[PDB]
Amino acid sequence: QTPLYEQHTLCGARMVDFHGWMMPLHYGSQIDEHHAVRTDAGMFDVSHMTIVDLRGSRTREFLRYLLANDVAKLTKSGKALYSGMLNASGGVIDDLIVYYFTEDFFRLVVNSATREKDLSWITQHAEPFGIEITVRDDLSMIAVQGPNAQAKAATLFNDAQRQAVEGMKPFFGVQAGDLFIATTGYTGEAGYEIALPNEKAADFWRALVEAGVKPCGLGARDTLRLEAGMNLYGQEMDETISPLAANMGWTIAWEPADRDFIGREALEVQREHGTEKLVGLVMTEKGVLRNELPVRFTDAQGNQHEGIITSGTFSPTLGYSIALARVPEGIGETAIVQIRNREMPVKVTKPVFVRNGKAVAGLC
Repeated sequence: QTPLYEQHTLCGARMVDFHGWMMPLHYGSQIDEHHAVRTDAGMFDVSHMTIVDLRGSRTREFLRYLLANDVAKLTKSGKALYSGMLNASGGVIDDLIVYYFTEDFFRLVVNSATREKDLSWITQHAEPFGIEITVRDDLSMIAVQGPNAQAKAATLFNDAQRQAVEGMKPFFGVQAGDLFIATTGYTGEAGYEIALPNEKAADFWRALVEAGVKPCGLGARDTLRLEAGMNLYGQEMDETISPLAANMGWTIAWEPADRDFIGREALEVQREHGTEKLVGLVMTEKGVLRNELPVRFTDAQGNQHEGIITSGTFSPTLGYSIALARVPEGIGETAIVQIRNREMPVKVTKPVFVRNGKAVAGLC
């Protein structure tokens, strides 16, 4: 149970189960919550996330072996990156954000659904490197997102905290007293994620409401992230799916070739052979694209292919249905899905739809 539970109820939360946590689906209007993030500021309780602190002189070394992105690229203190964590078959165990603070101190953030699997795996592979693993269940976290999010949050910062984040670029995190403030998010907008002691969380939440930040629930969390082309573990990938087939190729640090990491050789073979690809689908016709719907097309050579929707939704920003889908190579400009017992052509696009309050160029 989140430390924010009482504040959620006071904010009119309609609760659902989220991987064992009672969490707000919305607070009266998931559509308004979505539009708040796109145009002003909304916030999400992400205390269901697990923050894992890693300590030890070999921490960077460990993570260069654990992760498929390369934390050697984190050279400025506080810098973060996004990475897959792969099994030996090159499938995805999870995705995550990792922060570098010092050579003796990095931090990972992972989801509730995969927490115990990840912890077991991290623990197992950490042992020979002598890494001390500390789970930060003493911290809650709030994501404040939207074009006015940083400004509104910053009204609550003290002078030292303002100074710490002044000019801070994306994908950095910094500790300033009780607040860990990071320029991260799951929305396609600017914002912060802010971690702080459980016992401080409720008051900080209330202060943020007063600062003009709208409480936003899981429903908007999902429409926002899918519009932004951001993956959801279990849907866009899982242990059976290569990152190359989940639009995560860009996160694979192939060079330097001499960096060993788990999944490396399987991944190299997958790259050599080719994989399926994650694309976007747009359906302007009335109806909603659903998870697991088949996607059919014929390639130029006449081979009939079937992919699958990984995540679908009705886009509040665009006003029509969108989806991420995993499809065989060779797809064209359109494909077919079944809607109301009939074939429905859909437009095939890049796996991203909205960033910074606006439809991406291919959609306007």
